[PDB]
Amino acid sequence: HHSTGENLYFQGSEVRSYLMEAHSLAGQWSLPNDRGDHTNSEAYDVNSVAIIGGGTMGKAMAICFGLAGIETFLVVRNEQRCKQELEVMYAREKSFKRLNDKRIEKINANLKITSDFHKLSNCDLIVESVIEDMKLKKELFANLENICKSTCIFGTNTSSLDLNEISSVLRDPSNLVGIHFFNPANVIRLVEIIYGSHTSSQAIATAFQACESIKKLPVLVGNCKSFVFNRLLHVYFDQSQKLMYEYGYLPHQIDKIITNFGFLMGPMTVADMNGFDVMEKLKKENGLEPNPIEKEMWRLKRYGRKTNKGFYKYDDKTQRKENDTEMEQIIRRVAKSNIQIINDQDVINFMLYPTVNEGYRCIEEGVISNESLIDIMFILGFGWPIHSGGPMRFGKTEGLDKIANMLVHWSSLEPKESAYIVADALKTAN
Ligand SMILES: [Zn+2]
Repeated sequence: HHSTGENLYFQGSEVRSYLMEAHSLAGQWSLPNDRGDHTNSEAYDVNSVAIIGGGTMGKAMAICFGLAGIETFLVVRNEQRCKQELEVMYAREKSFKRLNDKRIEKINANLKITSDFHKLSNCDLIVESVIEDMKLKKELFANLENICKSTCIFGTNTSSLDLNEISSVLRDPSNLVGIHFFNPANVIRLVEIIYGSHTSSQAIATAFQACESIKKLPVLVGNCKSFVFNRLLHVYFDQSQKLMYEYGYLPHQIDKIITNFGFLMGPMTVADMNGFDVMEKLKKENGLEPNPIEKEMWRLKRYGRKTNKGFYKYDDKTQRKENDTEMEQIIRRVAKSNIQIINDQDVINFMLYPTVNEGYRCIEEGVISNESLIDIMFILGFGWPIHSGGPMRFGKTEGLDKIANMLVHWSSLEPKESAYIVADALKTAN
């Protein structure tokens, strides 16, 4: 989960994230019922960390801890392949300006690659990022218990396995917690701290403080919220596509409006980054139906950066983004729409209002709590129309009333599109 840039769509720019993060209450965490909270929970200091597994997430997490000046062991099967893979990663990240030689120097002075466990006995936090094999994970933690100090918090980045199974094998199952970083990890600050049924307040506090010390922004949740992000993403992005085929907007125009609003990157830019084949492979699983722009683009196998052409074009040298004339022909070639879009503000509303509504849809369906969703979106830098203090500036609006009205009005002109059907939880919060 989260390993293919799904949350880049929602990542705020440095400034917008600066301004939006202040409104998250996620630091004020509580476990369910009477299990403990941030007022009554002791955090052990994290002076030393271990990340088990040298895959993409393993490497990305180890980089994050190393960058902060924390002694980090990266425990892998093949130390030599690992150092090689890490070099490719360093080079790719610099090319995106996510890292530079000075920060790589700091990582390297703190990062120790190894395949030996008896190096870990003084580690305060160990996060497993191995293959999704229940028996392997069980034995690995069962293994670490009788070699690590009793204060050691065990993290697992598992997506497909049940956190309680894995704990079901420690003598002390209270120190196992789920920890999800988000790709790309030098860009997205959000981290999910996922509690099991037995996860202790200490484990929670220790993980929280650890993430904070590495300049990440943790949130406490009862399960992984990938489903939520996917749902938000698909609504956001479908709207974004309508701007191209129903209206005459070109990728750089949409993306410019989005980045002007304060997002780090526009949707077409992000889709190219992530590989637009991902979207095709999705409908290849439950076909279909592909919209005019997708239909034609997938034919031409324009998948983004990996195919050097996508919504943009990427020249061969330093792989630099440039506008593409063939893409515009596809756009021009496809009157239309009763819904009015005349200016930049309407463009933003067309994209963001239906995304906000889908969040409320997730809330009322029990997929996510109201508080979790809102803290997450502030942390991402996306923002929210409403916060704990009441109405919140969200573009050229505040609160939910104009949003609710615009959605019902859009539902009038297009009553078949679910994206405009207002949720009861939205009406409620309004
Ligand atoms: Zn997750």
